[PDB]
Amino acid sequence: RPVYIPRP
Amino acid sequence: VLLLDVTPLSLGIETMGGVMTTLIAKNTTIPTKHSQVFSTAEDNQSAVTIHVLQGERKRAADNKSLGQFNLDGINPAPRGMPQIEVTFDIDADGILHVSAKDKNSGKEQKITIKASSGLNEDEIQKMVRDAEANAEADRKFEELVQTRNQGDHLLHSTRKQVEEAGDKLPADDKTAIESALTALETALKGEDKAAIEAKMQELAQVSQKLMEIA
Repeated sequence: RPVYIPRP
Repeated sequence: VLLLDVTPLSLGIETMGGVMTTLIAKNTTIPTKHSQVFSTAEDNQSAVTIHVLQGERKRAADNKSLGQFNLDGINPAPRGMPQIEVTFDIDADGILHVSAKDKNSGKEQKITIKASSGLNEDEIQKMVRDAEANAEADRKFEELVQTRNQGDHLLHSTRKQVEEAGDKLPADDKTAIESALTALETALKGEDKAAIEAKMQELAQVSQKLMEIA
């Protein structure tokens, strides 16, 4: 499951 | 040895959906260092904010914020393609070094968080007990976020494929897809995980002609 950082 | 220098709580960052993702586990002996590659959650994002957290709660807002910083200069690309390597490094000084590095632009930003930051011994135990006392609610939130994020990717991919499809998509289907997209978007705002799942399935139901066009 790849993970993502939120948009600032 | 009779003693060990260890992390009394998890250390990590906020990730998409408002969850804490752990980089250094609770009860890790120091020195330690861990890196992981992350990406962007939407098309063309030019910068990211790394929000550093300490604690054991699944919702990032319920953890102790240790700091944050930006990494900018990310080249615009489809979501999930940029490679943002985030490193947590704690040596014997108990200073937490956090860096984020864009493996394409080569740009890098770093901060240090002194040994005295984060929760004291009393706050550490309270945090451990609060985690325990809210375990139930925390796990539901984790599952809801995973479902939200999956629905969000489906929403946005479907919207891209509608754009690429153009007048090739029948007006009839275009209108039915747009409806399902709106319903899923609505379900995403809520806290009902099964409802999001039913809206994902309902949108894939009306997308058959769309999927063939692609």
